[PDB]
Amino acid sequence: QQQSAFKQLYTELFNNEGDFSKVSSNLKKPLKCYVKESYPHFLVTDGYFFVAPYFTKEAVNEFHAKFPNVNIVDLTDKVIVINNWSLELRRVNSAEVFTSYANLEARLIVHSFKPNLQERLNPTRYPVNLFRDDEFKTTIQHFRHTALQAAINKTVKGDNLVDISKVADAAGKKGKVDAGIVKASASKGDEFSDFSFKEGNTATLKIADIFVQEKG
Amino acid sequence: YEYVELAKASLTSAQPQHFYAVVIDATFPYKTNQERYICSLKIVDPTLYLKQQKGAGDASDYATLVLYAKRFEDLPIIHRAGDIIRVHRATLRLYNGQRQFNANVFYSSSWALFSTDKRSVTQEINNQDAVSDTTPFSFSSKHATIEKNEISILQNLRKWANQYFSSYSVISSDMYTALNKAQAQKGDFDVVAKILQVHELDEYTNELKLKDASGQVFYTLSLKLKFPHVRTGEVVRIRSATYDETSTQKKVLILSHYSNIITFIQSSKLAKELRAKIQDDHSVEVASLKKNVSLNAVVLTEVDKKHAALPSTSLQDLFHHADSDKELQAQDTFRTQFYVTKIEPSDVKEWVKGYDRKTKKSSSLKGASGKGDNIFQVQFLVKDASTQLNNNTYRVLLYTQDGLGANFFNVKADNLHKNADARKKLEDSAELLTKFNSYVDAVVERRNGFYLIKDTKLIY
DNA sequence: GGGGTTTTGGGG
DNA sequence: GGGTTTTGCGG
DNA sequence: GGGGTTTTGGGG
Ligand SMILES: [Cl-]
Ligand code: NA
Ligand code: NA
Ligand code: NA
Ligand code: NA
Repeated sequence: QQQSAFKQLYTELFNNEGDFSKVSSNLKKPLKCYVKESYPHFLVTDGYFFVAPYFTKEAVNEFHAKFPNVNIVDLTDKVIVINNWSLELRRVNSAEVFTSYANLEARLIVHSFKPNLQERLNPTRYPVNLFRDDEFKTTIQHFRHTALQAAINKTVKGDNLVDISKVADAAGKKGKVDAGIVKASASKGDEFSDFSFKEGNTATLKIADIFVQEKG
Repeated sequence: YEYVELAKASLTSAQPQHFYAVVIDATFPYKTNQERYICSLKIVDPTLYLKQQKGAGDASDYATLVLYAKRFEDLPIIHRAGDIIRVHRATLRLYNGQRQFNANVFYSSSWALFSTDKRSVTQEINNQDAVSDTTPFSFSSKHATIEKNEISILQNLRKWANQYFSSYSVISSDMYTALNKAQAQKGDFDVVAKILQVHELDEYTNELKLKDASGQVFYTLSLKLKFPHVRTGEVVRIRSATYDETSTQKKVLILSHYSNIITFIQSSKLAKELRAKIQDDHSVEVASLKKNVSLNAVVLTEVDKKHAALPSTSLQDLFHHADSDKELQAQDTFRTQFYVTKIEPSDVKEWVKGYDRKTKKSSSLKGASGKGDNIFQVQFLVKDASTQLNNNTYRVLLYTQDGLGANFFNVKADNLHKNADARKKLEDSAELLTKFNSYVDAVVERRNGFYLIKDTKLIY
């Protein structure tokens, strides 16, 4: 039995080809989480791992209304409650976004979150980046491996085996190692991208724009 | 400069004191706030190294050293226990009953590390040599000076360190928790185990497979940059680790930015006994081959014993730099690790072909034995951590017509169209190789632009 | 007082 | 000091 | 000059 709500949610999403609908329903309940940081990076925890929530322009406008005396970028060390959320897979550049891995990321789309101001949460373990967890990195590697194996088995065909005479009886023969390089898929650039899941798309807000919106 | 022994250092003067000592434990240099870094270590010397033995149980007694600095680079990185450190201008005081030496490097204090063994960890990693036995392999500030009168001190303390580490455990049982009891700890704890395997998870992370004297196996991630000295078969002490409750598919240890992985000097009695006592374990692997999806990596092969002291080469270098790098060009034999994405020919029954040594041609055996000697002509399409993101798959061959890789499958070449026994064994192997988390550790030989597997055999 | 530096006698 | 940063995959 | 430190104004 998984204790980390975030890990179970994100794992199931990846193990279900980003199809958030196929993910367990008994998990789509409200999420009470402690805020570890609010700027420059807003990060929340579930008592085990920390993740970065993505607020829609509607989400922040709602929050601001119901709670005028409250600033989101100041929710550090405070606990919030996300009542309406969803999960979606997005292609990213893991070299820039640290809350990702292998150029992939599972995003927590926050539609409506209420700030349970001044609520002390039970003492837990120090929160760690979920995308740095062993098992989760492995789960993601399984995802890519599955997509890679399918793409390769479709792209590579005809058993184009290196002729045996090229390796045996080749004392006066010389070759270049790049001869063993084989394109894994019909991908465009130099990076593998032949995935099947449909990349989620939901206009979200950067944590910087909200900062200026509350203290330009 | 006058050097005082740990137990004789003044507790009242509160004046700057200097000393030489053996490091037996240390945290990694870590940041505490927007301006301070710290490194806490345990030190010993001929006057302080063991508790009052009678009811002490042979536990180790020690002094503590706390170095403060404003920059990470001004603190000592302790990779190996047993080495020596020289400190200048340290103030001593009693902290909860123990002699605590405090030194502010950001002000006037300084430290210097000396290799107790012939070479320092970094020097062993680069196969370098030591400048001299009186040369510090690292130190704080732009300058480190060693006087003639110090030589005898350093030389003597070195002799003492080896006698100490070879006679006592140094890291006694009270300084670490057994892996099979890790789940009972409230917070962090220390470990002393043998590294059974170093699996390259990604571009910057190693996944260490650990096993201690209790027989329990654990996995933990170890950044390549931070701990570049990790090695399979070696015994290490882990400073500050926690049991990961959120991992159900495998026992995992969590490390912090202050956690540290320390090896032992050659004369370590503890490390010596553990290297022999603790033996490889494949129980986890054997159990994974029964699962549809294993979250635990499985190295399906083992290279010939003679190639054990051979460094590995990634696919990135093997296929993208083997014709441009001055060094790679000089080598024809390499060792590497990878996972198989696809195997050709698709039909396993065609893995074995008839080969005519006079025409250098091979043919299918779907039409009787009139083709020639039976050989394996398998073409592996692989990938690894270094090439994990690119849109490529690389060709690795197993052409056994000349003997190379003839025992890879532990199945002598035969007509798979007729020998059901051989076919099934190879079909099962084909599934293990293409299964997620299955990897291959092998030695290859560069021939006419291709790499053929040799001196490598499956162990499952 | 004492470093490294230059400030080469004096701040906080 | 037996500890918790960003440099957020040495810190 | 400016740190850290305590010398709390002044060495070389
Ligand atoms: Cl060649
Ligand atoms: Na001065
Ligand atoms: Na001066
Ligand atoms: Na001064
Ligand atoms: Na002063």
